[PDB]
Amino acid sequence: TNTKGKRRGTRYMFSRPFRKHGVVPLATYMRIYKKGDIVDIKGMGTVQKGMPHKCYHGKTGRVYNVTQHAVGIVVNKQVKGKILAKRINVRIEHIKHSKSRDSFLKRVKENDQKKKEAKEKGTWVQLKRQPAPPREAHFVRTNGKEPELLEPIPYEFMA
Amino acid sequence: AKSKNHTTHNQSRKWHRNGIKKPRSQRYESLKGVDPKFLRNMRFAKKHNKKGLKKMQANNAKAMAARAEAIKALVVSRKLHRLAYIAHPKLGRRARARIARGLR
Amino acid sequence: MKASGTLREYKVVGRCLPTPKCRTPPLYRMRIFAPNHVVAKSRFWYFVSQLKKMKKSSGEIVYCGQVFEKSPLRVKNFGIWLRYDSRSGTHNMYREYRDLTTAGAVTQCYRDMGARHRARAHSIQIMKVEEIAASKCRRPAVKQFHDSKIKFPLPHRVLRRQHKPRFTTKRPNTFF
Amino acid sequence: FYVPAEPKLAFVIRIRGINGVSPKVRKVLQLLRLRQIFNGTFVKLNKASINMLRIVEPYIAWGYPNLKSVNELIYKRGYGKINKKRIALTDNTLIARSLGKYNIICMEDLIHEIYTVGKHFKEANNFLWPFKLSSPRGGMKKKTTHFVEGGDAGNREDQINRLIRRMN
RNA sequence: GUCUACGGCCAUACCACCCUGAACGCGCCCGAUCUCGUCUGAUCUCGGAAGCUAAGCAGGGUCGGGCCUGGUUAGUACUUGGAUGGGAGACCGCCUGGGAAUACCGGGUGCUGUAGGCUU
RNA sequence: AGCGUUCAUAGCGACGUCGCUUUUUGAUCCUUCGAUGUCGGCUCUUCCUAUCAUUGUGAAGCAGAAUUCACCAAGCGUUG
RNA sequence: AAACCUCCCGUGGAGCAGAAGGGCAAAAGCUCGCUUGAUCUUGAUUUUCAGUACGAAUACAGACCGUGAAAGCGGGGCCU
RNA sequence: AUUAGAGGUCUUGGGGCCGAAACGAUCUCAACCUAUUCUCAAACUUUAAAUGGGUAAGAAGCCCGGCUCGCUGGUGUGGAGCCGGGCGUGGAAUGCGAGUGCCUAGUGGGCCACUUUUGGUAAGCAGAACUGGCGCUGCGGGAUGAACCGAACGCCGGGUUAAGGCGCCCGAUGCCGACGCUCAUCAGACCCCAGAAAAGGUGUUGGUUGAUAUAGACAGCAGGAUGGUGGCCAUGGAAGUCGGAAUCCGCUAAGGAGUGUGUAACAACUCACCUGCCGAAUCAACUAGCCCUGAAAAUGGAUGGCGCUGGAGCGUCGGGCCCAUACCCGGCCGUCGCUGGCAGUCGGCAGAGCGAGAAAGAGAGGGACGCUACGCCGCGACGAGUAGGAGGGC
Repeated sequence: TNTKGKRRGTRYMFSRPFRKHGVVPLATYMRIYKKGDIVDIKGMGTVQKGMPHKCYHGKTGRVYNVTQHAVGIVVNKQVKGKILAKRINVRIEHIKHSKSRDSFLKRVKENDQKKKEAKEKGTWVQLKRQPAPPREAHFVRTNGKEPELLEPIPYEFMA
Repeated sequence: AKSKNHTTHNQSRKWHRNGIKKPRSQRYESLKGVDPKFLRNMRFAKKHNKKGLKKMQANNAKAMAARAEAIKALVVSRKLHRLAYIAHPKLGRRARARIARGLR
Repeated sequence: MKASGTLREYKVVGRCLPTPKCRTPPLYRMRIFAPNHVVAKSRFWYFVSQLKKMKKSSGEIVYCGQVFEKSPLRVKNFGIWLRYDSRSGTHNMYREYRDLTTAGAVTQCYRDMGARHRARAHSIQIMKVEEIAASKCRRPAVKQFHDSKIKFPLPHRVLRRQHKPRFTTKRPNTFF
Repeated sequence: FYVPAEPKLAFVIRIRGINGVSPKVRKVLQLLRLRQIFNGTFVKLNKASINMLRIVEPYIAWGYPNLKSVNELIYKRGYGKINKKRIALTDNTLIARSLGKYNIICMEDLIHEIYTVGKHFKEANNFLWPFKLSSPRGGMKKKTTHFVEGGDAGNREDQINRLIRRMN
């Protein structure tokens, strides 16, 4: 049976990308994290302190506590047929701001914009997203040229 | 007298009988695990919230009055819709009365 | 594609969807021999995906029409170029037939390719159908019908309707 | 060339049984309300719904329903879900009692909202109980393989009408 | 246009070689009394301003290497789902969707924030 | 490829490679532990052919004799 | 051929107690200086997990200190 | 890890070679370096999928205003917590009533298959991953069958199908079925599946490629088959006929200073080559279908059997037809749901109603049955079951 070591099987997960070793870019450190911020976890091997366990690399949670160097996150971990919202303390280097929530936050603005707008105009403007509809009926112009013929090429042994 | 060592064969089916339910979401989540220095001060902010109560209701009374004088300073074919107007039970009563004189 | 029933010839023309980069892509036309036009459209995308980097998700059919025979009352000699697959390697063949319709000659080929080489219809890529003049044919089984005075009997007339008088009295006659 | 508008409406029929079916396929099939074999339903097409049909294409046989096919289905096999009870649409008051808040007060209103996929297709289509068609009189070509390869499953675009005339 | 100080992204910025650099600036450079430190005022620290763009640095150049970004490779390899498909097998074809990577061939060669100069 | 004076294949046949058989041994552990009597010989019947002899034939580096290779073939023999 | 001195090239091809993997270049290496955060004390959390312990570990908080001009860093060993 | 040649320099070395000797030269042979080149990696990797794993898609959200703090501080700074107010097109599709707590049995030997996969020569072997099955489960089909294919089951009538089939057993082709392929003195005959390979065929059927051919093909049957010359270097002697340097033209439709068999050389002949007839594809090398060889086991023997060869075989395909407990319509039983309806049997003290798409008032100034309400009644949907649990038993 396998071992139960903490960093087991993380040969590539915690490795640095190619030609991206060395000192850590300082913009990661100067990045604010409020409470309730959606945050995705990605362990970095350069900093061995406060690394998340390998079962959270790639998961996304929300911040609930902010200390000097680390943040507390509430992540959902699936454990044999039940989900557990459990708390981890990970140091900033293994942390990114999730851009999954922002496209909703952006969409809220135009919804709040196009509501106060076109209200006094009265024009009812669609707000909900709709799936890609079946494309409309159109005309395809073949001005001049006529569609060139396609025929399967004959086989010829490559090797 | 060996035996099977380990398997997860039927497990995924067992897990989904009663569903894999996400943890119970709830607003006002607990404050266990928060930085004690931050929590200690946060409890002081609540301990003295009543100190500014008279300031609150006084600034709130004028704030409802502010908008009080504000709003008071301001304050597919016609054939089918014609029949739908007659066929309406309440607002068609005066409409389907010519019909009473129609057979007469 | 199952060569079910008699095949029909469809003219399918399609193109890539217009992108902001290329506003009007060029049109692409094919001659598909298929049972119905639904399998013709799928068999169209099979070939286009081989010659072009196009798929059904990035393209559209601008016209799915069936092309009729311009002379269904004239015996014609058809040349067919195939690309079938054997149990070991693939081959190009040139087969000749003698029919009234191109669609009838093609279905005559699928049955013949299935009988001679046990090749099933999904392994055949018919690539060119040319109706050739009688002087330019090659296969002799077709060339022997190019005779202004062709004449032959029907020697051994196999009895059909051999079950109507299931228990008859006289022996049947096989000479007429 | 005139490229017609690709269709907005599809009629889906479950052609395979309920024994030994994948968990992902089984979940989608009940999101389409197709729990019995030969159960039918209408589906408005879009990027979201079509990709659900691609998951269960070995189990269904869908296409683009004709106007006459919508008529016969609603009239002969049309049952409404009133108070979670499969009740036969015998008179218009049954429809107006439930679909009146969308100006659907007759069978024609319901057929029009179904055929020309309307602003209230969802409520109208969810009002209909899944159509319980009979087995196809005349047989099937082959239940196990796709329509294009000589079978019966998959998208048989406009040929779904011939299949409805036999199942209905 | 351009530089200095501090930066962000961290090669489109690197590397090799060649050319040109007004003004300010950065430097080289001149010294060892004091501060400080060495086997050695070379480095480090300190005090200066005679000389110089030689070098650094900046800019440009090279059918440049690299890097970045495309094309091609290629609907190929692989692959989700499907069949009472083929084959003795090894394996292969089709249906339904997704879809790469070299070689080879192009284009590109740092953007930029704050503060302060110079070209008055 | 060679051996066979000569001559690849009369008879052989290296380096390789494709199979068959279950009269060898293994591998496995399916059946039987509220028991299927576990070695040989003796006795006796039947079957198989991968044929030693005998019948009928083909081939030899078969003169004869003897002996080899192969074919149809298990009828009948195969001992003290 | 290898002692020591000097210059040049040198992205790590070395070193970091040990197995291996990861990580590291004005350092996590090497050399010095000063040191004892390898100390005292609550809870929380992670890992194995039943989501129990032990072990190990991560973030804090309260002290007492070390070091450095300082920001800081340190409650053992770069991480497993 | 690894194959091969190239171009380099003494960067060094190995025997030397003219060097006493000398990076001076000399051929070198090696390593070495620079460009290439063949072949790979579960414990290598710059790149890098498909399938997949998170999170988000609002009211617990956004937007203003004000207080609290011992936390944080150039700065009512930063953050958090509090109040108050305003915003509803409920902010992707589809589907669906959810949430939650007790008590709790049995089980804790598993097995099989598609795909992925480890050990092993392999196994109806051992071990995993994913899903579905069997176990717990009948039914139609595969002759037979725990697991394959179809399909899951209350008791029945009618209809229709699935997977399979339709010579007879045996329901259905007793179709004027379509087009071919194949002869087997071992034919062949349907997922799982129950038996064969390399190699080979002048069996037959197609294809591919390359050559000759109406300035006339290939077979067959016949005739010319020489002139310079009996060639130059050659041998006692070879004249085209033993060996090797050489290897042209006239006469011509053609004949080489020569392909086998023999003499000391000769004579002769054939051959390459050319005309006459026959009069049209001949020749070669491959390739793939069916069939055949390869192909040997023990009781007698199995495409399920009989048998089948203008198939009852193989391939491609049509119509038609047959039937499952599946699907549709109908009847009946039960369960579940509507937490459905019924006290209104409101009678000369009478007035016979609440099925009606649309928030709410038939508002005042002599007459069957029924309702053990623990009863009676109406709609829908549904029904497998071992271990186990519970309920109801007129």
